[PDB]
Amino acid sequence: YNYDEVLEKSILFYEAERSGDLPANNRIPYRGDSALGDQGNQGQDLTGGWYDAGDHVKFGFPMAFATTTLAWGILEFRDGYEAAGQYNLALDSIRWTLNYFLKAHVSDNEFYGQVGDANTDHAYWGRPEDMTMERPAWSISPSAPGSDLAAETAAALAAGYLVFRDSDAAFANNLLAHSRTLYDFALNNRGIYSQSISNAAGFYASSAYEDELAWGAAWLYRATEEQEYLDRAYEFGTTTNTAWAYDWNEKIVGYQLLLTTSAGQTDFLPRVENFLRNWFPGGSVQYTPLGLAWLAQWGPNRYAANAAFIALVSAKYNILASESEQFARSQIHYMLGDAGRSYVVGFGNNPPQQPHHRSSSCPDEPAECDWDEFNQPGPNYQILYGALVGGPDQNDQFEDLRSDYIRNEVANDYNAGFQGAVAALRAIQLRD
Ligand SMILES: [Ca+2]
Ligand SMILES: [Mg+2]
Ligand code: NA
Repeated sequence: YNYDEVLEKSILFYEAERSGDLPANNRIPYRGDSALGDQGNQGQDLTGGWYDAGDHVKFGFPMAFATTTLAWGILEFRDGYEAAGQYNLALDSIRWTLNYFLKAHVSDNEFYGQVGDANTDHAYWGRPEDMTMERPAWSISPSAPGSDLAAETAAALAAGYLVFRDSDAAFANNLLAHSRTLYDFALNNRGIYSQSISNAAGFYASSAYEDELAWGAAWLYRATEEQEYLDRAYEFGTTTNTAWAYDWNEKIVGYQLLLTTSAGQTDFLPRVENFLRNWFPGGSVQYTPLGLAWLAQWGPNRYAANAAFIALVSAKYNILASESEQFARSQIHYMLGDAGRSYVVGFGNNPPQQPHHRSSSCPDEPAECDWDEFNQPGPNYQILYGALVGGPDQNDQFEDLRSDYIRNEVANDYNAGFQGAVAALRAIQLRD
């Protein structure tokens, strides 16, 4: 597989998800300016960010987690991004959401965590450029806490500081200052963001915020080396529980691995190894007949690519390296085409033609786009290069239907671990 092309197209997927005022060098010809009215309740500019999935909601929790995970992969697998000619484009990719998080952090203890009503948004089928419905914006604050959302965004900002500090120190320093402030807000104003922003509860409900507090602390310790953050990581982290998955809701193995590798903390390594062995063949995750580690019907590709990412970070730091590399390669290669078809839109052999995705489902301007384009039985008019679809059922079956909102789903978080894993595999090619 051409990993250079996979990386190029994965970053193009994120570019096709951009909201707001698009740059002159926009590479997605069917996308234009959209949601230019996104704003806070006092008129604060909230334009930009990524649309979460095939919809036009800006869901701050997965948007931040996808950014943290992408930044981590850029830090660890820079050599693979560079070899692919995609390093500057990867930085541009996450600069987009990091700038959005800065806008959303309107004051020390207020942070906008959603733009768009998901009920209204999902009732619409059409271009983002054609939207006319109200797009409310909701924030977390001392009266409306969201320790999970705030600490995940702090994690993304601290990871961003580390990514950008050697090329754009003014940007990186601004990210770190806001990371510190947002993390203090998360620690001192405690609650579940999807209870305070209740519209999010039907879509990205957070089950617990303690793992985000440990994750944000671990990232701030990597960024600042200040003992108080390492203390916070032990305070809210677990050395006794093994993560079920790595994803936008569960940060456990993320901070365990981060503290083991970047911070040299040996107490967490047994739980990292437990996670890896649970996902490896012979573990606790069932594999489809054709070899996909299949955790659940909702975004199995996302869960497996996330585990592949964790495994490849582990291998880089010589944690079960041979087994981690073989497991990770097997999972990414399933998604690239090993079972007979690619699961990455616009890539490889017979890629998915009907991603559940509004803008790519619309024909070129000036043609009409509405629910006819949801229902139409053929391929999406635009190729959504790089999007990793949710994936097959537990028997490797995939119908490739736009109405299959489970298997044909695409989303920011689906590609986040995937993209870093591909960069890691590219880097291993340089090593060998
Ligand atoms: Ca959590
Ligand atoms: Mg076209
Ligand atoms: Na413009």
